[PDB]
Amino acid sequence: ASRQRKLEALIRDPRSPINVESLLDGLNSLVLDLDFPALRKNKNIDNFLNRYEKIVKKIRGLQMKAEDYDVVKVIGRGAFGEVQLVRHKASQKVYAMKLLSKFEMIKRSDSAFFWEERDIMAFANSPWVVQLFYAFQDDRYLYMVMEYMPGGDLVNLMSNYDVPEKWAKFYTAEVVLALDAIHSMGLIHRDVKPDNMLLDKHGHLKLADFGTCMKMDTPDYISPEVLKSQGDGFYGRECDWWSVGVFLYEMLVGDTPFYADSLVGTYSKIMDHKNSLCFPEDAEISKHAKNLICAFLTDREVRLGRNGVEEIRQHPFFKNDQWHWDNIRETAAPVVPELSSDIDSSNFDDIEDVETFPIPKAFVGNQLPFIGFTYYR
Amino acid sequence: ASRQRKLEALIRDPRSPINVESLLDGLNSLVLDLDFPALRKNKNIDNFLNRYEKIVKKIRGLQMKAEDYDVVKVIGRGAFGEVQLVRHKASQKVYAMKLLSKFEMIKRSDSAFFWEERDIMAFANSPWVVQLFYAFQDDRYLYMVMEYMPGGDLVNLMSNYDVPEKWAKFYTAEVVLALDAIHSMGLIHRDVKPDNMLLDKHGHLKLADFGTCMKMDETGMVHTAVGTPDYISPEVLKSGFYGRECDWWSVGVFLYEMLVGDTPFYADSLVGTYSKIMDHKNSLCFPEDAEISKHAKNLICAFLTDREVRLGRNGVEEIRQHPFFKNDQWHWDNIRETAAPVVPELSSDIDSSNFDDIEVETFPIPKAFVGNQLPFIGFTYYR
Ligand SMILES: COc1cccc([C@@H](C)NC(=O)N2CCN(c3ccncc3F)CC2)c1
Ligand SMILES: COc1cccc([C@@H](C)NC(=O)N2CCN(c3ccncc3F)CC2)c1
Repeated sequence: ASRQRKLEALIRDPRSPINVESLLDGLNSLVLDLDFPALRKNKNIDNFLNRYEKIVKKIRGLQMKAEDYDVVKVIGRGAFGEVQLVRHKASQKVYAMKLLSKFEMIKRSDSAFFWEERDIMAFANSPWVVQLFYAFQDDRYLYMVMEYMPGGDLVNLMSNYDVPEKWAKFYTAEVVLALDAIHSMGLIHRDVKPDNMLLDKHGHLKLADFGTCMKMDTPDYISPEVLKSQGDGFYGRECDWWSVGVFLYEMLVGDTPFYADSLVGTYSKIMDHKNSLCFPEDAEISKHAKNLICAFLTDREVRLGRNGVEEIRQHPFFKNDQWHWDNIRETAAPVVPELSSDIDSSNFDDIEDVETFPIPKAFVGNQLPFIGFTYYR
Repeated sequence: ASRQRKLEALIRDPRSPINVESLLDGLNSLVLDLDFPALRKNKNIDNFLNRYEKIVKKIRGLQMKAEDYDVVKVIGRGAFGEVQLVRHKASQKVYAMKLLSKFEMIKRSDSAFFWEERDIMAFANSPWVVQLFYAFQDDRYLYMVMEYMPGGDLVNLMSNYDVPEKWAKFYTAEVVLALDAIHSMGLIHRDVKPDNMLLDKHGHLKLADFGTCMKMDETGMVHTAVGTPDYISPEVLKSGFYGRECDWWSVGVFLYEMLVGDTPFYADSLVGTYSKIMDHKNSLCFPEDAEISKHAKNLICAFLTDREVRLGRNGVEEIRQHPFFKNDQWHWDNIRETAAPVVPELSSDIDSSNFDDIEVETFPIPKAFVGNQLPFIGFTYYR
C-alpha cells in the first residue's frame, strides 16, 4: 500500500544506496565476481549466469562506458590513478575524467575515500566545487566525469607569475569562501594546498580532489595539531584555516613559510612555528597581509576561523576597491586564461608514465566495495 | 541518450529479468548468501554487508512477507511444499497461497519449473487460469498468492456425484477451452488430470498447478518423462519429442473417467497400466453397464488414438465441431457465463469444505560462498 510507495521513493532518490543505478551495479558486480570457470562448477552459479548472460550483455552496451569517450591527453597522475582530458564521442563535449584503479585501492587498503569525493562533487551544487556529471565503472576502474577546468591549478599560476598582493587578496578570498562552503556541507578538507585549487575558463577558483575530506561529528601545508594527532588526536575546521595562512604566505613571499630540504625538517619547523615563522626582509608585503598570515599561523586554540568565517571576512587585508564577498566570483578575475580551443591543456604540465585482480579460485568479491558508485546526473 | 531511455524501458517492463523487483531480489539474495560469520573474514564481504545492513532491514520490512498473511488452513500438500488458505491481515482479503521449499527444490535438482508456473498465472490474463496476485520469497520459501477456488477440484466432484453426460459435456468443454488458452500461450501442459482442475465460487473451471508446463519450440514440439500414469499418453510413455496433442489424450481419459467412473486403462500394478495404455487399440473397452452415448464414445475414441491421427492435431476447431458437444444450454463463446451444474453452497469466505483434510530441513551454514538464493532471483512479482 503506502509501503510500495515508500519503497519506490527510496529507489527514486539519487542519494539512495538502492537507486536503479546502484541496483544495476549490484547485478553487474555479482556477474563479474561469479563469472570464472572454477566458480561455474557450482550449478547455482552456472545456471544464474546463463539466465543473466544475455541481459547483462545488453546492459553493458547501453550503459555509459570508457569507450563512449575519446582520450585527448593525460593531464594528471595521482596515487591511485590518473586524470584524462576527454571528449564524449556523441555530444562532442569536453570533460575531465578521473580514473581510480580498483586493484590498487583494494591492494593498498584504501577503498572508501571516493564516496565523499563523489558525493561532494555530485551534490555540493556550488560554484566553488567542481561539478560531477557522471560516475561509472568497469571491472578495472572507477571513472568520474567532471567539468574541465582549463585555467589549471594555483601551483601553475604561482610558478608563472610574481603574484602581487591585490591578486593574492582575490585568490585568498575565493579560497576562504570555497572552504566555507565545504565546511557548511559538514566537511573538513584536511589537505588544502594549491594543487587542489583550480581555475575555470574565466580564471575563477573551484576546489577539486576531495580525497582527504572527512565528515565532521605533503607536509608544507599541514597544521601542527594534525601533525601531533597522527601519533590518537582529534581536530576541527580550524586546521584548514592554517593551510590558508600557508597559502597566502606562499603567494606573497614565493617560498613556503616552513620550507626545508627534508620533510622531517619541515615538520620540525611547523611544530616550532612560534619561533620558525620569519618574513624575509626583502619580501614586499603589507602589515595587514603579515597580520592575517600570523592570525592563521597560530596554535589551534586561538586561531582565526575558530569562531567561524565572519572574523576572516572582516579582516582589513581584504578591504578593496574591486569586489565584495557577495559578488567576488561574478567580478573580473586577475588572470583570465587565453585558450586556443576546447581541448587546450597548456596550463597543465606534461606527464610521463598495470596489474589486474588474479583469477580467483573461489568467490572473493573484489567488485563489492564499488557497488553504488555509478551516478548519472 | 536514447540508450538511457532504452535501458529505462527494460527496467520498467514487468516481464524483464532486470525490473526493479528482480534487481532487489538480486540484492537481498546477495546479502542472504554472504551474511555468515565465516564469509565475513573476507573484508570485501564484511564491509559490503555493513554498508548495506540498514537499508536491507528497511526493505525487508517494507516488502511483502508471509507474516503479512494469517494461515487459516492447509488445503493442499505437494511434492515441494503446500497450499494454504490465507487471509491478508490489513486488507482482510482471502487467498490461496502456494509455498515451495527452496532446500527441497535445490536438493532434488528441480529448481526451474516455478518460472513458467508463475508467468502463466501472472500473465495468462484468462478466466480459465487461476490469477496470481503476488509472488514473493523468504530465505526458506517461494510463495505464490493466487485467487482462492472454493469449489474444490474435479477429483472431489467425481467422488461426490455420479456425473451425468450433460455435466461431463460442460466440464469437458471448459477443459477444452482452458487447454486451448494454454496452447495459445505457447505451452504444453503435460499433466492434464482432474487434480489440476479447480472450481470457482460459481462452479466454473480454472486450471491450476502449472508445474509440468513446457514452452513449445517454434515447431510446437517439446524435449525425462513426467506424470501419474493413468492420464499419460503412449507417446510420452515411449519418449523422444511430443506436442500439444498429448494433452488432448488426457482429455479423452478425463471424459472417460467422468462418464464411466473408472480410468480407461486401470490396472492394479503400474506396469499393467502402461502395458494397457501402449495397447490402447485393443485395451480400451466401454463397460456394458456404463451410461454413455455413441457421440461420447466417439469423442473419447477420437482422443485415445496414436499421436499421428489424434483429434486436436489440426487444432481445436475439429474438437469444438464434434457433435458430442451439441446442446440446448450453452455455446462455446458463452459457456462460462452460463449456469454451472454444481454451484458450491459456501457458508463463508474461508469455507474449505470442498477440500479434503491433510495429514523440514534448511540449508547448512556454508563454509564458503555457495549461492543457494541465486536460482530464485527474479521470482518476486507485485501485481
Ligand atoms: C588518488 O588518486 C588520484 C587520481 C588522479 C588524480 C589525483 C589527484 C592528484 N588529483 C585529482 O584528483 N584531481 C581532480 C581532477 N582535477 C581536475 C583537472 C581538470 N579539471 C578538473 C579537475 F577536477 C585534477 C586534480 C588522485
Ligand atoms: C510441487 O510443489 C507443490 C506444492 C504445493 C502444491 C502443489 C500442487 C500439488 N498443487 C497445486 O499447485 N495447486 C495449485 C493451487 N490450488 C488451489 C487451491 C485453492 N484455490 C486455488 C488454487 F489455485 C491447489 C492445487 C505442488
